[PDB]
Amino acid sequence: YVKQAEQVIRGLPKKNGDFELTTTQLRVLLSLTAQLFDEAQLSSDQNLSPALRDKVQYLRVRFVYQAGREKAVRVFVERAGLLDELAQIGDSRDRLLKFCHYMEALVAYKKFLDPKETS
Amino acid sequence: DDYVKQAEQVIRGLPKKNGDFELTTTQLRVLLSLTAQLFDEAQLSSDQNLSPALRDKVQYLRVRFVYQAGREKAVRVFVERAGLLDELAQIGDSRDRLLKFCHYMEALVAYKKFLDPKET
Amino acid sequence: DYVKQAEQVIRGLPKKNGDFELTTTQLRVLLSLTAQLFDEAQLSSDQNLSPALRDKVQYLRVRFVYQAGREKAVRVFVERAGLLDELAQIGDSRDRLLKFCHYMEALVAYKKFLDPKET
Amino acid sequence: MSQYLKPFELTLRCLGPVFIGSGEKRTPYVASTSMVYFPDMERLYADVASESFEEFMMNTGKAQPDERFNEWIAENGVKVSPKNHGGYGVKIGSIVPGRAHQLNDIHSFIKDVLGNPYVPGSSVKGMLRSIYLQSLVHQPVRVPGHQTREHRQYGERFERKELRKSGRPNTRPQDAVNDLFQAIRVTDSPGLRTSDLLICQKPGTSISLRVVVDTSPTAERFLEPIVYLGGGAGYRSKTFVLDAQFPKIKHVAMGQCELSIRRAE
Amino acid sequence: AKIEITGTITVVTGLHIGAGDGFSAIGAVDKPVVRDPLTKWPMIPGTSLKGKVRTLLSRQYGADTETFYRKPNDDPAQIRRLFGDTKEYKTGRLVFRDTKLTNKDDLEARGAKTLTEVKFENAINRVTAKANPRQMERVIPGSEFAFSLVYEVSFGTPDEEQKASLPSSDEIIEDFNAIARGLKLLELDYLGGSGTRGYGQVKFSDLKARAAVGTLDRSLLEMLNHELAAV
Amino acid sequence: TLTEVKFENAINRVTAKANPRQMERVIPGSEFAFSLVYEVSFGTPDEEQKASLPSSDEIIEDFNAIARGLKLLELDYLGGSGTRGYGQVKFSDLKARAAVGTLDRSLLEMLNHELAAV
Repeated sequence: YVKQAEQVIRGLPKKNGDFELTTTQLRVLLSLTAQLFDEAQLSSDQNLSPALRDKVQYLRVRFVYQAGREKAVRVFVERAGLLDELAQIGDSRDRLLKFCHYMEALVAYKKFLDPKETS
Repeated sequence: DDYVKQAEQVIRGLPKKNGDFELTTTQLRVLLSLTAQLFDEAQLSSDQNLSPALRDKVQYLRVRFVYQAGREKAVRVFVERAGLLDELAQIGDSRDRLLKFCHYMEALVAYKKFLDPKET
Repeated sequence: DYVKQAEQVIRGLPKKNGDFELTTTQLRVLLSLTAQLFDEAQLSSDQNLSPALRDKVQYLRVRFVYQAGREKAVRVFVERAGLLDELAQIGDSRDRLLKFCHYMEALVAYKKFLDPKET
Repeated sequence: MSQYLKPFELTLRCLGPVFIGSGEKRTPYVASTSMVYFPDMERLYADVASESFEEFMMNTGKAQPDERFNEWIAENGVKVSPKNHGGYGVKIGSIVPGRAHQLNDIHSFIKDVLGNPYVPGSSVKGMLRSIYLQSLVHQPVRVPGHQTREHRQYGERFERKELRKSGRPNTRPQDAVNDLFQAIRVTDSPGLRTSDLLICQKPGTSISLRVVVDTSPTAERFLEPIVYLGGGAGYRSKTFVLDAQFPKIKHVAMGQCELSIRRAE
Repeated sequence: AKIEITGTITVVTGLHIGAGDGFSAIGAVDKPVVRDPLTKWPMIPGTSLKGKVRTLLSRQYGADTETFYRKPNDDPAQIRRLFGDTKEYKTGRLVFRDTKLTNKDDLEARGAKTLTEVKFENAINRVTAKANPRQMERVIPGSEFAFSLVYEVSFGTPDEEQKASLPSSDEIIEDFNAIARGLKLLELDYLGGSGTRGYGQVKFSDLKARAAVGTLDRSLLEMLNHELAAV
Repeated sequence: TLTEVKFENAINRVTAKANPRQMERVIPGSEFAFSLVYEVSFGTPDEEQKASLPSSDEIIEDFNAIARGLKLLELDYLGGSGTRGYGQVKFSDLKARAAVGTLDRSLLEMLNHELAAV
């Protein structure tokens, strides 16, 4: 869903002259999801062993709790649709990676439309 | 074990009468900050089955929830919906429930704040 | 003219401080993997992509824009040479893929050449 | 010490009681004639090898507070007393009461870790925030406005006018950086004995404090008085020259302290 | 040549050192406190402890007549002799540590349980008749970390322009006086930040010194302790 | 998460303005294994001292150089962010071991005596 990453930036609030989210707001996300799927690569079996089916469930606690912050994150998850496909993960390894590959495609863009001028 | 899904609906069982909340997060800092302190060392024990020095320590967390239940009617329906004092009886058996209970408990804060503004 | 016009843009990027602000050390993660792509793009017999590799030209594609935002010289260098567009119209075959692996090779050799670059 | 900075002290003796709220509440305590027994809750579950009344701690309903919570539990085989169960207590004064408009549940002061209380450093920094702007306005500025949005707002737009004058060439005055009121440095008060606060329906305690004047961010007269703050302090003790904002008809027609200069070290 | 400064630090007030984002961020308020990430005990970072001593010393060891010391690389050369800069490429002779909590098996027996507390504060802002809630967090003032740092002297040469920039047994005492007046105001200023709120006073007990490696002057390291024991 | 994001801040005393910084470290309980091999060190000399085999007395000097190599290293740093407190390490369970060779019995247990002196 790499083209969706260009699409979701067409809805986030930039009318005030600057941007609302950063990578610092979603920083605690990146200390978990990047730690997550790099334990999914070394997984040799297709179905997730129970040691990390709760770790992806650990994230789902965090994401909506992180979504309970200021309205910069309010637009972000629902225009990305993170949670709506994050419950689907619990069985197989493949789109778990493409879930992370989507947000890695996302966070490479969402603060990275000119944050130095903040534009 | 799937009680993280249970926290999606048991938060909606809170009686919200004005249209607004009535059990806001601000009343809960004497609850959710004290379950963290036992949790940080519960994992630190290598032994699965607990010591009697750790079985008795959860009991203070139990009676402060019934002090809050006698204090506030919102906590009294917060407990008996999600069954906190019900799961806090056999929590002296082993830590795996005690791990799953606080894991359940952390999920109760989530959709609560998802419907709350939280501007600082 | 794709194997020469990489010169008027390797000139076209400006340095006024005396030294070229785009270091060649700035691309050692884009160009340690684009080798590994090129080493198995050419081993492919078919004209179209393999199914395990059209994600690989996508997985590389976000690393362009991720290391674009992480710096300020790469922030303007990539779209001025237009590697987003040449990666946009590349998903069909290896016809434009091996143009890309020599378009960067036209640009790394020029950037080595138009610098003092002691080694 | 340093050249931009000297130490200073001040007097703080309260004569009326001191109550600063902290979002904490006490709930059924023993509301009897001579004893207000505040016990240890940790010791009531040590006879399990229990369940006399700790099942009724949850159980309450449509009933009035302080009816049966203390006249039932001691008549069993519980053996409850001070120095045998433990805990503490602040006792009642004169009235029982019997007024009409008994004693309901009681608020909470701030304590440190053991029930040992203190006057907060933030309030005694906020006490002098109600002094130096407030005193020498003596035309004396007013609080002009009809609606609640513009009744009290002149405490805001005047607080950044002659109070933020540190004056760096690269920062605005009217924000957090250019303050000159950041000269002195309040230190919070230590923890005291248990029975210092008394029950009120709204006393000669010695409190000292360290304040350290500073002249670092400024680019001596700052130090230069029976005002009432610390509890129920009224409607004209918070800012300079609170009835018109709430709907009340008569707008159209207990914390005594002391402060004086003391340059000890 | 290495000489370690044994110590112990005890807090007396609330301490809000370091908020950021929250390593755990589950059970804390929006303004958290740093913590030992294996065990979640509120440590002390070695950055602000160095970030206080360098910024207390731009008032007594300088800034005499409207000299800002506007960036701390413009420090006097005694500060460069202890901390270091890019001005002389020196390694620095003041290596701190990161200090975690120590009296976990003492604080629970002295009646404190929660290991930190959210002291509720007000913000009485007179706009539309309100008292604004805010919920900053303190630490228990009966909590004791540990303390250590080492001084090191390159007795060959620590620089390049001269073949000798070493300290002998004469330069150490002005450094310990800069340790004395370094930690002096910090005994009555806030260790952390968010000042004018009653924060961060600490009392250093047992601030002795042990020689790590080498042979030292027997009289020296104990009269050096006077500048240690004074503050 | 196996790696923290430990923050920092800059304050410039022109205007006391906050500029952040993040120094990701290791977890402070992260134990690593630690191996190294010594040898009987038989010289391949440019110098004229051909076939100069080090005996045990030249060997037993080096274990003090192993001792004082790491004794100060426990006291000193390993990593970057210099002189702010990162990298106090503690070398534990140090043991030499004749993996291959003809070392005598008396020597190797005394070579461990320098290893405990740190």
